[PDB]
Amino acid sequence: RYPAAVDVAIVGSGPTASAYARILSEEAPGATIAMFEVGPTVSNPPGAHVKNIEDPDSRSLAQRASEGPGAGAATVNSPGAVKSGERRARPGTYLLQDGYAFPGEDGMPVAAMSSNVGGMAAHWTAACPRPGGKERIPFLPDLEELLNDADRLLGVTTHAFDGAPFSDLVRERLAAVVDQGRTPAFRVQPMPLAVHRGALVWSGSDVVMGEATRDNPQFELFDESLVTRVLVEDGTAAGVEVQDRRSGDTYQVAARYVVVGADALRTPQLLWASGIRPDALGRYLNDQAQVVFASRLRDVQALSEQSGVAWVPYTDEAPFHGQIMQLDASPVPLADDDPIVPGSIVGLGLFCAKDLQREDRVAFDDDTRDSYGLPAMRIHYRLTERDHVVLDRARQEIVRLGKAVGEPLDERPFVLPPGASLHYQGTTRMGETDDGESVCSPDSQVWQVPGLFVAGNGVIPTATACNPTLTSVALAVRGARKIAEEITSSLLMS
Ligand SMILES: Cc1cc2nc3c(=O)[nH]c(=O)nc-3n(C[C@H](O)[C@H](O)[C@H](O)COP(=O)(O)OP(=O)(O)OC[C@H]3O[C@@H](n4cnc5c(N)ncnc54)[C@H](O)[C@@H]3O)c2cc1C
Repeated sequence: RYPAAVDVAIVGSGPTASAYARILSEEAPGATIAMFEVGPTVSNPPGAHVKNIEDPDSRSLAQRASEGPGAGAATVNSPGAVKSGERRARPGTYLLQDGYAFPGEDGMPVAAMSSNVGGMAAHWTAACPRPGGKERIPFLPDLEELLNDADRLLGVTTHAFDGAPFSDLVRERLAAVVDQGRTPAFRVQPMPLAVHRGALVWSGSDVVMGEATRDNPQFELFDESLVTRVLVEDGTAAGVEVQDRRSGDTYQVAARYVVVGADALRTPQLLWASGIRPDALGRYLNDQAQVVFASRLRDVQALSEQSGVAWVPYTDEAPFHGQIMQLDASPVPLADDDPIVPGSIVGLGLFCAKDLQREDRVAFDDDTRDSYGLPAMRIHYRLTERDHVVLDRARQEIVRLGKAVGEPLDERPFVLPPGASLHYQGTTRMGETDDGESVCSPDSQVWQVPGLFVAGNGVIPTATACNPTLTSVALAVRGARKIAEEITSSLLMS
């Protein structure tokens, strides 16, 4: 099934692994690439968003097939289920069965993963804000350029709701309580969204791979392919061990470059199982503390055009990221729509930047194996005093914003359990030097293994509140360009 050797082997098929495939297809066109995804193909073109599947029954099946071992488990698909705090995953995702919490620690009880072609971007709500202040990685002089390139790969736009009736009204009402003393980049503005188009549809990994990857004769995608090991020969990346889930057969695929984009929890898991264990691996894990709310606007009368998505930017002084959105553009069900006046109800979400700690980590136990046969995950996570103060300010701020747009549907703001944001950073984080605090270089290349590159939210080292996918793709673009420059300028061959 698999080639004996390739130039680049890519683990996973989410937007960050898809970014490597795209830039390598554009900038190193002759290079052979094999992408391996453990989950099945659930959409067309491969990795497309499940919400673009018109048939609801076929859409439910695509979501169920994405839930790995939690396929036959009850999910959270209503605002009542979110507020009930039941330890369930949202459709298209699955939770850990054990090792999510430990005594004297908060853990991440609702830490979720997706197993399908396209990763979580086959199920996401495409908010693509830019980082600001201390969120920006300071040692990347080209950060702005890479963020603009990430906008290109995701097809990001801030004008999809320029025809929506309530988008300008929500924006101007939030601006009255947010904008005072802020420079233009930190004022209330439309959220940049990864939305395609024939009505406005969500963008998945299919948009990031694009026609450049799909028309590349040298690229091949293998679904139902579990990468169990990253192979190392002479201290450099040598290939991948891959279990063909359609037969149980385990193969070895040789490669000059190995790119792991397997999400923030499974990327350090695969490195740990391969014997690639630097001291910073899986440490400085950070979730974005999340608070939710809902509000009804004060007026009369697949993706709908109601009020769009408003962005309340993070600042160092007010370290949370806000998003005010129409109910179908929310990462979590927040309210039912108003029957008489539709589009008049908006959801509110605040996400907190974390107080980075070395002891917040994802650890692995070789004595216990998970549903895929890999070392089980142990999550050690705890909110500090500073984290609780910031989360308290976020609960106050979300009420201020909710009252500013209208009449709040709920009396109190609701904090979601740790893991709810689905934005886990820092587990394979980049740094300037190999001091024992970072796993990879500014080009996302693992310090310990030349040729081995990491991808995803785990790469982000800073304390961020904003939705991470756009930044993670921007970092993937820099890593993929280092690979393309090395391949195109090498005297060596395949
Ligand atoms: C409901 C929802 C709403 C969201 N909304 C937003 C939003 O508005 N904005 C935002 O920025 N983020 C949002 N997210 C999060 C976003 O989807 C992720 O940040 C993003 O998908 C991460 O990209 P990734 O490529 O690093 O990893 P993933 O998307 O998680 O993909 C990793 C892939 O690797 C595969 N894989 C893992 N281990 C192996 C292995 N050993 N072998 C082979 N394959 C493997 C997995 O099956 C998976 O498909 C949302 C997510 C959900 C589900």
